[PDB]
Amino acid sequence: MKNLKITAIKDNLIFVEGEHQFSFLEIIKFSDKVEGVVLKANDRSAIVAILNEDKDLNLTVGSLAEATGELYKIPIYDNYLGSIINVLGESLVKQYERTNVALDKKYVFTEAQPIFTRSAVNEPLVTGITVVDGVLPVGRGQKELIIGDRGTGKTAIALNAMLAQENTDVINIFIAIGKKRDEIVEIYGTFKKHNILHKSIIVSAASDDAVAARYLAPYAGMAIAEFFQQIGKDVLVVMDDLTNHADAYRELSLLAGIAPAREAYPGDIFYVHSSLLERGGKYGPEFGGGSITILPIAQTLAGDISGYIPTNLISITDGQIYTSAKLFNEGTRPAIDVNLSVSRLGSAAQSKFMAFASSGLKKIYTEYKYLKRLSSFSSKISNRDLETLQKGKAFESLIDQAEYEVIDYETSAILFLLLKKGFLNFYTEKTEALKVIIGVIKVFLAKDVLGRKMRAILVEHGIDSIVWNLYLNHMILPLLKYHLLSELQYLATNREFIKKFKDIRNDGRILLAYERKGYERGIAYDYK
Amino acid sequence: AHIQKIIKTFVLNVFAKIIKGVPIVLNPIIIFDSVRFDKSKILPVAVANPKLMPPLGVQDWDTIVDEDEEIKKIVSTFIKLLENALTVGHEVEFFQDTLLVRNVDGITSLYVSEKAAQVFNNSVIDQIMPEKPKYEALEDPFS
Amino acid sequence: VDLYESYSLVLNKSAWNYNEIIQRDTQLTILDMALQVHLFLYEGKIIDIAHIQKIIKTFVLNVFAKIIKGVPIVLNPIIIFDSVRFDKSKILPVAVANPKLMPPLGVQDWDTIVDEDEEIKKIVSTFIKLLENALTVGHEVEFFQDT
Ligand SMILES: Nc1ncnc2c1ncn2[C@@H]1O[C@H](COP(=O)(O)OP(=O)(O)OP(=O)(O)O)[C@@H](O)[C@H]1O
Ligand SMILES: [Mg+2]
Repeated sequence: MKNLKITAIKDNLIFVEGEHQFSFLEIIKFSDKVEGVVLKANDRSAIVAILNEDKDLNLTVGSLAEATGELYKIPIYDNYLGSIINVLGESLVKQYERTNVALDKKYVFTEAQPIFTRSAVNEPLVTGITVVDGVLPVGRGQKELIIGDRGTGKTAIALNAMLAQENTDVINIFIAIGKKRDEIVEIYGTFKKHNILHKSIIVSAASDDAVAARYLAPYAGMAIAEFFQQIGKDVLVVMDDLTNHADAYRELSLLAGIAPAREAYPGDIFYVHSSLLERGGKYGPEFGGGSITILPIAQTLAGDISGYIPTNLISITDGQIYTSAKLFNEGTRPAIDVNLSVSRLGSAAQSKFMAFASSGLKKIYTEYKYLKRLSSFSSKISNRDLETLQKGKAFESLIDQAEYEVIDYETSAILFLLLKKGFLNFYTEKTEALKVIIGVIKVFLAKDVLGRKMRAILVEHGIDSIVWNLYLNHMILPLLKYHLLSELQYLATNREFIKKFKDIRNDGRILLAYERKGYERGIAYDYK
Repeated sequence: AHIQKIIKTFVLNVFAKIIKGVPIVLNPIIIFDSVRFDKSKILPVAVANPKLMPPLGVQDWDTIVDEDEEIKKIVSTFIKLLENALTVGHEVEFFQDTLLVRNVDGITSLYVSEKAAQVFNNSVIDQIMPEKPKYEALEDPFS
Repeated sequence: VDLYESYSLVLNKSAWNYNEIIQRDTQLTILDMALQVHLFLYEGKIIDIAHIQKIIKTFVLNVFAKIIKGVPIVLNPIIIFDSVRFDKSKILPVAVANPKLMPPLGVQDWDTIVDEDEEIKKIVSTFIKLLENALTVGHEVEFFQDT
């Protein structure tokens, strides 16, 4: 029965009176749907932050309310998958009907499991992006921050990472804090189109929703992910974005009367984000035996990576991916700045062939940038520096990749192997030809049955096996030799070209066949 | 004028496709092909669908038409109207200075003027393709 | 009659197309398919490439001998080898269109005209699969001599 009464409504906070035994985040029910959470309480009064609104309720002074006596727990329903829900569990857009029996109830502020329940990260998470999968690896249970400027493609990177899980067992969860509704609907449509809707949930808190909802949305999403992980499933969580979450917490704290701190954020914003993000990782079989991979997103101002919130988040996550506005302005998508990005798991979060294919390429790229930014007196360049410059320029041409394009893990491994062995350096003068040859190789490996056989034998027999060496020598290398001879004739006499392409036949019928196939839908006279 | 330009572009695409030995099927009744007797000597023909020896590399008209809905609708309407006109007994012009007739039963023939055969032979000997059709404003039929 | 109704016109067109593709020099010979089969089968047992070429040529000659007797051979639901004969006893091998809804009458599988040995059947099956893939991607494969 109702046992509280509203006495004041100030600063978007509700003051209730009535003897009770309040607790932190205790649910106060104002109607059958509208609920709030207790923030502070005397023995006869409480301060409450509302979670949702109703048109007909007309919540004002004197309205009756009930202290349920329980904490803020989110309920789990079978029809969460393929739907957009708010922080209380209401289907804003749903794909299937709901049975009104809750599978579980998960506490929003559930404490992270202790040290002995964890396990080392040893399985990759394929993001579908070549440079991320090869040089900036992301494992299952690893927290990789996506830091960047405004409008540089961070949401696209997260969406690509989740769309890459179309043919896997990983459940995607997308938490949106203060986003646009017409963008959430568009992401829902993208999920429906690529057939990942049945394994994806969206948790939405709009930019004009209640501040408590925007503050508590990531925790509710993490509770859902923990429910899924307790039955031993891999969960990939994308929080977009923690700048809005920090803003919501700052707004709530400043309206509640808390004193400000550095950049006007409250003094415990780091604790907020760290206790939020420490609930993801890899767990041993005795404690669920799953994983929760998190990809938080954060925005910088004018490329200032030394901001308070970006550096607070960098100290929590296991590396970061930085997207450059200068690169994005040049039409380079994804605009990932590899020199400013890092993955702290490293080769321990890769397959053996992928680890071997890209063993020391990131360091080579950093050295290439250092030499490019260096001014010296002797205009003579040593052979080692020439090799570094050529390999860095060749590496720069593997980053480019179209939007929503998922590249297989083995294709990325093969491309990185080709780069590492030195076959792509000869394109240091022509980059469009390099792009064409990379596109042809990707098409061959994706469509032809021999390309899929090559990828399969790469997975099961490894790089060092004789069969894969034969496949590389008879399928891929001849095409590269033919293309290099075609585009650059003088390479027929180059010493290194002769040294590498010695026992390789000049076969280029694959490229010509694909060109014919593409041009076969060609017309002599255009209509437009 | 737009429709006329589009129709001329379609017939020129058919012309360019048939000089390379690729028959074009506009309908189950009329199939555009070419007969070459020697180098420098080719002649366009219209034939019915053979019964026991399928033609070598036949392509639909849809292949040589832009994917835009308006262009496809215009070309589809032109093909349908051409079929109806041939069925009722008209004599329709398909290439420049040629004529398409349907004789008794379902036998179609293409009659080529002197200059049309001249342009065919020029295309096959010297690769002098006809220039792309352009938007021409309608001219007053009288005076 | 129509240009298809006579052997000479159709032969001239076929010869012109074949000569053009040959002068482009973009076609895949039997050696190429033998090497592809050798690479695809290189993880169960190594088979000599010359052996594969000989086996493929004997199989295609068997197909030729079967099609010269007026019996069509189906290699796949997609490709069916048949023959069309005109006057004066002249014949011409063909591949028919729409093999899905108008199949030639009395079709027999390739398995009938192949030795019962497991290795030979596996080799020919792999060759057929590679031929289907090569045609799908857009290659020009040689099946009989000078076709
Ligand atoms: N790989 C890509 N290729 C081409 N276009 C891309 C690619 N990635 C993203 N884009 C486009 O670039 C634009 C900006 O990307 P996006 O909206 O994902 O960035 P953001 O950092 O989330 O931006 P915002 O600050 O608006 O949230 C969009 O129009 C998106 O479609
Ligand atoms: Mg965004």
